[PDB]
Amino acid sequence: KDQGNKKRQHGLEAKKSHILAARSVASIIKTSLGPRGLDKILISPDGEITITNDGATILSQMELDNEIAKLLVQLSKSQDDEIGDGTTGVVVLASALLDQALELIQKGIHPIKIANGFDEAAKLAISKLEETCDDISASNDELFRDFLLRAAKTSLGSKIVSKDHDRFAEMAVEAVINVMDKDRKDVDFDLIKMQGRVGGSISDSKLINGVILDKDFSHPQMPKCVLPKEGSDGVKLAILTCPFEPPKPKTKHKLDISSVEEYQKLQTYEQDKFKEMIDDVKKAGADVVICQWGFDDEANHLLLQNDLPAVRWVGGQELEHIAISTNGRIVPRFQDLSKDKLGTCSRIYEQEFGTTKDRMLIIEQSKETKTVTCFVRGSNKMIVDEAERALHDSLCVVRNLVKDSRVVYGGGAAEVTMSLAVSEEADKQRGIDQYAFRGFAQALDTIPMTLAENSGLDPIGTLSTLKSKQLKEKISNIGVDCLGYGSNDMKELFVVDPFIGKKQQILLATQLCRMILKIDNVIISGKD
Amino acid sequence: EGVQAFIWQEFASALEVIPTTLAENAGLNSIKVVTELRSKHENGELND
Amino acid sequence: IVVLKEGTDASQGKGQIISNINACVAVQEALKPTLGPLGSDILIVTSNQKTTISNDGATILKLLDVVHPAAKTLVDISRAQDAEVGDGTTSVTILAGELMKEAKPFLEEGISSHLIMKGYRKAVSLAVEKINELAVDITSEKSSGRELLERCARTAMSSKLIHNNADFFVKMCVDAVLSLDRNDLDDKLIGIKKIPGGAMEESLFINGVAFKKTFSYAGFEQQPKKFNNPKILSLNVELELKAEKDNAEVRVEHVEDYQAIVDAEWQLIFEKLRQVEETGANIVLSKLPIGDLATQFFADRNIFCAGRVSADDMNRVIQAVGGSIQSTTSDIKPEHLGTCALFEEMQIGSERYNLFQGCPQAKTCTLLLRGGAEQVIAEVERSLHDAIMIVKRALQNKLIVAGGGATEMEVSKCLRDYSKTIAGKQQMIINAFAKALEVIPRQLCENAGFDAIEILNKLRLAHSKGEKWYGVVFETENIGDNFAKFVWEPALVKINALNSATEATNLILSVDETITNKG
Repeated sequence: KDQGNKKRQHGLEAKKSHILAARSVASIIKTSLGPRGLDKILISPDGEITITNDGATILSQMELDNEIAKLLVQLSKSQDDEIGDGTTGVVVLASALLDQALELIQKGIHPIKIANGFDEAAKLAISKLEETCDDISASNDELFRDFLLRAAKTSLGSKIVSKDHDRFAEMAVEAVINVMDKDRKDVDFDLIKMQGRVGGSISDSKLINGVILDKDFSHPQMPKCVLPKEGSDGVKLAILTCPFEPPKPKTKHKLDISSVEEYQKLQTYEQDKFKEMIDDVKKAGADVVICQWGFDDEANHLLLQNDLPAVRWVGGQELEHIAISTNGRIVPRFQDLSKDKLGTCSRIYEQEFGTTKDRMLIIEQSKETKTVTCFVRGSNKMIVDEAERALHDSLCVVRNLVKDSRVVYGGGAAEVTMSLAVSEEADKQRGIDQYAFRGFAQALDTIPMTLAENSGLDPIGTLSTLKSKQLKEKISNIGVDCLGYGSNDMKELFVVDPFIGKKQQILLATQLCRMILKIDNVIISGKD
Repeated sequence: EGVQAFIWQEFASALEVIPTTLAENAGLNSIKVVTELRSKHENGELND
Repeated sequence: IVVLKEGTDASQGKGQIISNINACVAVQEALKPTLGPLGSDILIVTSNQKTTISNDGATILKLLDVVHPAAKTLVDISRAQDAEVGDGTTSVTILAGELMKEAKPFLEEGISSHLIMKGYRKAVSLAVEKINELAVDITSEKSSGRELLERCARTAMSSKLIHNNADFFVKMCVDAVLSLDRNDLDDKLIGIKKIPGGAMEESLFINGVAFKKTFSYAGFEQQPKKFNNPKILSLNVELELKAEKDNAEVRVEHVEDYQAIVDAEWQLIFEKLRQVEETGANIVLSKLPIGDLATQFFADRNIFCAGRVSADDMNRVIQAVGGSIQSTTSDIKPEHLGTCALFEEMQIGSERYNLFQGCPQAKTCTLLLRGGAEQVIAEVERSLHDAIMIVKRALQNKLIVAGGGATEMEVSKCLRDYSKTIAGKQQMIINAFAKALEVIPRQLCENAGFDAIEILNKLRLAHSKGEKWYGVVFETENIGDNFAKFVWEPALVKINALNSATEATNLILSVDETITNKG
């Protein structure tokens, strides 16, 4: 169906069109590689206008009608949900591998042989990189923390967060540590939530081991802080899912007022009912009352008289988060409150940020919790978004470092070492596979060349100097001085990136190159 | 080091044109002949 | 007003059949990259901007939606082959396209479609006869009912811990699926369990179910441990005096109330256990532990019991005994009781194991592996799983022919030999059909990256002499005996694919002049 305007390609034409599309995609993010990447002005098809140098955002907002390019875009999007920091590098490496595959095909090598050779070369490069890794945790825990903080600050310094990058890195490290098991070393990003508001500056960012709920404790005169009572059993929080309203007959579920006398009598009876409910709450030992619905004026007044803060309009998921953080239980009604179900938190208090009318509250916990919120402040929505992205990058870096103590040095030094090893293997290797290995090494060489080009250095001279230094003099970690440094040899500059991150980048690039290479025909249906 | 290394590598790669042309004109597998010659040269010298 | 042809006219003569051939060749070229396990994927985009990448022939045919009236016949034939057979979907299309290509010169020379159809039918009949001759089905000819599968099983065990002892494990792998119903084989009936200690060759094969001993309460060494024709009772919960699961909190404020509750519980459990004696069950299995009282009662009635049986173990028991599991002891009835030919307790590794053996109604097999370490047992289990899958696939269809193009080469050679003794255009048609039959190996080699010319020449040279089992080896680019390497495909699948391709080719070529409406 829809034969009219149906796209089709031939083998000799498709094998070149795919590579041309790959090059076109690679040109999108070539300038964004490295800390010295260029900011691009993008307007999404939905009308979202922003300025950023992040490859992930560039590819997400930039859509296209080329199916081959859509493969790269989808791969980048999928990677963004994992680490996200190697998107530009992965795309560049995949483009280089595709160009090398095109060159091999022009020489008469079947695509399947090229894919197999690239897979073997990637395996060898990963093995060499692992062999050249340095174990930081097994050497010194203090150096491990220092490297974590240093990498976090290096990642943060490329964004607006540079103002409070120290606090941001501390918050990221603490958040990663709090939501992970030391032995298991598995970290779920779902355990760390991102929140923020427009206004103020990033200096007000705070790390919370619980939920905020963005509530003002109902009446403005309620206590703004509940202490643990000098080492008592924490602070008891009542979790409720019903409004604080007086019981009414089931016949009508409404109360009728005829005149002033009935008004006053009904008000007195409602006040008595509210007093009974508040006494029931107090007997349970609860200090702060949380309800899924709102509170009546009499309820708020009497709670103020009893100094019992009231939290109103809390969603079911928010109540579940409160229970998880405080290890409590959800109590249906006020009369069902009991000391065995009230949650136990370190403290609950109101935190004010500038003149924001939200007047949000903070619930803190001392033990490990499955809900951690990173609150971010900023004078503009774009500033808050950039700060949240920087926090995400720092969290990913810390997660990768804790997952595997083995780390690698950035600036392309690992790429240069892998390229040298692959070239040596290709020289040793016999058969057609030698060309594939050499092409893989040349593709690996692209990353340092691109970094040198983006940093304002002569790429031809820079790549050759790095390779010569790492080959003839000694094996070390020498990369592209993208940032202001007094010398090369990042080993002394302490530019470190996770080993598993680089391994994942290489694997994703190889898989994407194989995926694009193993597709020979493209069919696009027409439009009505 | 420098541009000289790149140019020398390109010159070395280009030098293999003659054997490639000979293999193509002889009806032999172009890529396989070059690999066979390279493998054989690892043991012999100006013999194969 | 209404025009059936939408104002579009069509020509008459050989032009129509030539255009149909061109369309069919276009479809064949479109589906060519997907042939074989190494076939390339095709990116197809629907009108709703949905993109799908896959080399599955059925998916490609469904998403292509060919509009040409003639090629649609081949598309429908391939879809029917996939729906009814499920194997060779792409092969039928490739063969049909190759036959259409071969028919083009015959039509250009003035040969009528009837002659081509008759020649193709004769060649297909000869090919079916050759397939039947080549079809392999051995019961006791130089083999046995299990050896034919043990030979295939041994291949999966190469370079493994059981490679030297594969002769013993292949028998267990074959029995894991041969002793059960062959109409429905699945991996859930080949459960394997590990027992530390002992030699690997000492592994025990159980036709029923096996589980570890879990009883450590009073009454041990009193209940019978062996039965000749026991009846098996399966339970979930509510067997012990103090229920571990689905229990309730009981609070007592007076000693008299406590004594009354204890007496009531004792009477209830006594009645529930007397139900077991009345129904006549010999082995009682439950997911919960058994207390002193229940086990003592069972021992006093010569009844064996064992608790703490996991859900998977209970399902295995249900399948082995052919009975049913009861939720609670209050509803025990003889209708849910199973029957087994032998129950015995094993002393493997100085650890007690309870199992059922020799049950004629068993629908699952259990393997108890032995070894000096758990890692060795895990490797043995992996090798056993691989061999069991291989033998299961072989047993699903024991009528097989040499794969890797060997069958196609033999059919082509036989067709050429027959044509050499046949006069008339029948010779040309048979030769064309035989040549077209070689497309499948050619395209498989091309998709695999091998040198098509050299591999095909070597295959022709080898297959023309000696054995007819020579075929293309995909592990290494060369020609070898696929039958010896256990590379095969079903004979019925090949016959069905050939028939479908012939039917499609004849239907498309059956018409030389046609007036087709547009729509």
